[PDB]
Amino acid sequence: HMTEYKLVVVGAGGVGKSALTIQLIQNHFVDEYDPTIEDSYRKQVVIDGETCLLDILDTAGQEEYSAMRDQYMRTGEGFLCVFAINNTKSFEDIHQYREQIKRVKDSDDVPMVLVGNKCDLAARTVESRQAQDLARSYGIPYIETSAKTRQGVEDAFYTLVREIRQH
Amino acid sequence: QMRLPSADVYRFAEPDSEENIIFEENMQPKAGIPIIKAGTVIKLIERLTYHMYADPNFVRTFLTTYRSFCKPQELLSLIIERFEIPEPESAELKRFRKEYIQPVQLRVLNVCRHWVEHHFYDFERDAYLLQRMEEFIGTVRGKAMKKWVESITKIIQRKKIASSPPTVEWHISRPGHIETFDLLTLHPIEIARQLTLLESDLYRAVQPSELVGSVWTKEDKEINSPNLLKMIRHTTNLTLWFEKCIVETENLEERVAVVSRIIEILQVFQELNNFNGVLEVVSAMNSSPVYRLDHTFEQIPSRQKKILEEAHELSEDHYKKYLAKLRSINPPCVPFFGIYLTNILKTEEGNPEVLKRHGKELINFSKRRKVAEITGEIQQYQNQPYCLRVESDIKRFFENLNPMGNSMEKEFTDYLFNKSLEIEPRNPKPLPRFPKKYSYPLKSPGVRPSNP
Ligand SMILES: Brc1ccc(CN2CCCC2)cc1
Ligand SMILES: Brc1ccc2cc[nH]c2c1
Repeated sequence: HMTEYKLVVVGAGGVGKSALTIQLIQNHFVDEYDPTIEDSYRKQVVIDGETCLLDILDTAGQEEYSAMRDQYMRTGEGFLCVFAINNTKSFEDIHQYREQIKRVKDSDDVPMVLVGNKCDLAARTVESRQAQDLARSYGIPYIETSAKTRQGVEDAFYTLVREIRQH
Repeated sequence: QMRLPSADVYRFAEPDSEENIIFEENMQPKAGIPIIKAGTVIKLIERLTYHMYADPNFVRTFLTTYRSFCKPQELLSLIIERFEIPEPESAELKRFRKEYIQPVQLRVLNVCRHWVEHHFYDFERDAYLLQRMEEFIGTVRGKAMKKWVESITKIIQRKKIASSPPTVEWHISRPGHIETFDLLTLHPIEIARQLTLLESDLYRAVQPSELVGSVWTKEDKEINSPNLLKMIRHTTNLTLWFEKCIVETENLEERVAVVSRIIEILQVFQELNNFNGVLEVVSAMNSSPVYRLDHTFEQIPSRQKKILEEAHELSEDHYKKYLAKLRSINPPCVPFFGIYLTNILKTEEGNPEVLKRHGKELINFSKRRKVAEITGEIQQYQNQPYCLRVESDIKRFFENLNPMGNSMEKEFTDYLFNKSLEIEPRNPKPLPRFPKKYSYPLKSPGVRPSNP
């Protein structure tokens, strides 16, 4: 049996956080997505030579069901904490998400990555140095991704798997 | 083959090509019609009012999702343009009137009828759109169309105006004694029934206008998705109320009674097909302040542990068991809305608005069909109501629940967690004891009705 990594995407709604996972799963030259099937949230990958399966939970659209976060978070081994580089409130919310993951997993050391997502051509309000300083204060990696080009997407997820393997 | 006018005098006469319309490989299952994948707005309007056949699925899909690629004002103009068929520059002319003009003209009137009947919100929100629709409908002349023109006018005016259920169960609280109503004093069967009625009505009030274009996630969500948001907030509120009930009962024996009663309410939600109610309970049990209460869980009867565990398992593996179980039941039910919300959002975000063929932009209609399929599934569970009597005082109690009070989310959430730590400290701190808070008996009347 190959290793299966249960990953959870968390972050503010309304800022295109869903693009991260959709871009990962859908083939690099395919744009036809159906979220109502198994293959839409599962992907077999080779990372550092070791083949594995990534099971990704993204509840984008369910942000108002705030009392269901703990339930959703407890399913994960690793977390992608996503904010939009054009939405400072989504960046400021990260601290709350991380603290909630730590409370749910009952651990101060939970495999986690910070992801700054460039979700449109609106102006950047969060400088890479701000996010790099925040990620450093938490002791975690920071990865920036582009929703249009797929740049950084694989690096974000693969870095998280490495964070789990090196836990 | 017929002779239609030139594209210079009539845009809908332009022939089909790879540059203006594309299809899926399959056909409509019950109708034998091709499935349009993409096309220009002109071609989508042409097929919305096609002369060869009626296409109710396409009309329904189109009218539910067109606002992402065409404005109401622009659609009305396009259909008024479609209706005004010029005669081409006798036998050929008499056939054109019976095989092209009469069918197309009747198809635009049918679209007008469906628009006003099922999507009147466009007219409520833009009184000039309605003025123009009535101006147009007033100009339509013909004995064939008088019937359809009259019916539309009747809908506009209507739209412009705007056996025995079981015996209500009572436990410690008696009818009218609203001051004593609480989790352990109201009958668990009646809590579940009255919550199912509230939650069914909330579910049934959500319209596709609140979902198409992912508008419940946008800055104007309070304007555009008010009924959906009320529904999610009721749900969130009940979860928090259950968690509050648990962690504020400091005495272990009393807290075990509280949890056991919530599991009974869950068991009745399962009987009633209230999956929203079920997941409200599962969410409270999986919350940080409750999930860690091991001394409470251990004291729960084995049958109730298994009831809860099976409910919990419905959410596992991306709602695999929940989804199978929802497909197997028949109405009335109260689905969990969250799955639909995620599916609609991801369909819209994971698919392009336009496809390009030979440098020409085609509206991606299949993306819209996929969203209309999800909204159709929501609607199929909104038709059937429950055969349950409303108890106006219990209903009002649950409507006015406010476990958070004036506190903000974090403040209340931290208070619940600190109460959890107090009542059952982290190991190796021993378990304290706490005095009883209930002056009435904790024994449940069970989940089976008291009278036949
Ligand atoms: Br009350 C209550 C306390 C604890 C839990 C979660 N447990 C995890 C393993 C068995 C159940 C649920 C309810
Ligand atoms: Br809620 C809940 C979560 C996990 C388990 C395992 C057994 N019973 C459960 C209830």
